[PDB]
Amino acid sequence: QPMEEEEVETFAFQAEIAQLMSLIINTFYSNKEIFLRELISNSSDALDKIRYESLTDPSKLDSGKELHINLIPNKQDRTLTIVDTGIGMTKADLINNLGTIAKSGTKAFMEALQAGADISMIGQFGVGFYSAYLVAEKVTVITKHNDDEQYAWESSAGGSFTVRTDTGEPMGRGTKVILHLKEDQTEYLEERRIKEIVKKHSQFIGYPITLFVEKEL
Ligand SMILES: Cc1ccccc1[C@H]1CCCN1C(=O)c1ccc(O)cc1O
Repeated sequence: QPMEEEEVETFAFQAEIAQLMSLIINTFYSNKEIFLRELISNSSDALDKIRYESLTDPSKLDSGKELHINLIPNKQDRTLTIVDTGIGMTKADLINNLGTIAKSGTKAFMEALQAGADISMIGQFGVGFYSAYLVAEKVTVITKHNDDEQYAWESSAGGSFTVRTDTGEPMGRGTKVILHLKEDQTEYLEERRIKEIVKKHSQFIGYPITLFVEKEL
């Protein structure tokens, strides 16, 4: 009878990760724009990985040979999406690497901030993904790894995230980070803003970065 039915799992964030997310989403910072640099850096790393694999196994690219990053503002949905065709994440990858396992860099980073370091350094501690919450009230991550199903990860912070199978629109391979922006952060939906931040901070990314301005007609 139902059109669709999907099992949804809810996981608690590891304690230090939950602390970091609260610090990030609540604290005032003057340089929030660095979130885009961090997410693009993540995409680049994921692209480096699938590329490495394809060096010895070309069939790794059967799911798509183009290695690139797309930025997609949607003013109607108030979302900014960063899409890449990197190696993507398995379900275990999602759960392990985006929430439940703390890396040493998590506590280290919060220690660094209290010691006077800047939020812009977050990427050096290996947790730059969470800078997304500088500007987003909710983040949705859609991801597809070779040989695996497509999954959707989601969290509005507050201590937990969900995982479920995603059947919406099939990706060949890679990861899509959908930022549901805070009301006062909608500037990052504007073309001039996206362009100047990419020019300023992502100068040396070795993959094509393309803007797609989305409007439902
Ligand atoms: C960098 C990183 C940190 C933690 C977990 C996974 C990753 C990368 C490398 C392996 C797969 N992966 C992604 O799918 C991915 C994730 C977030 C993101 O914003 C863009 C992405 O492409």
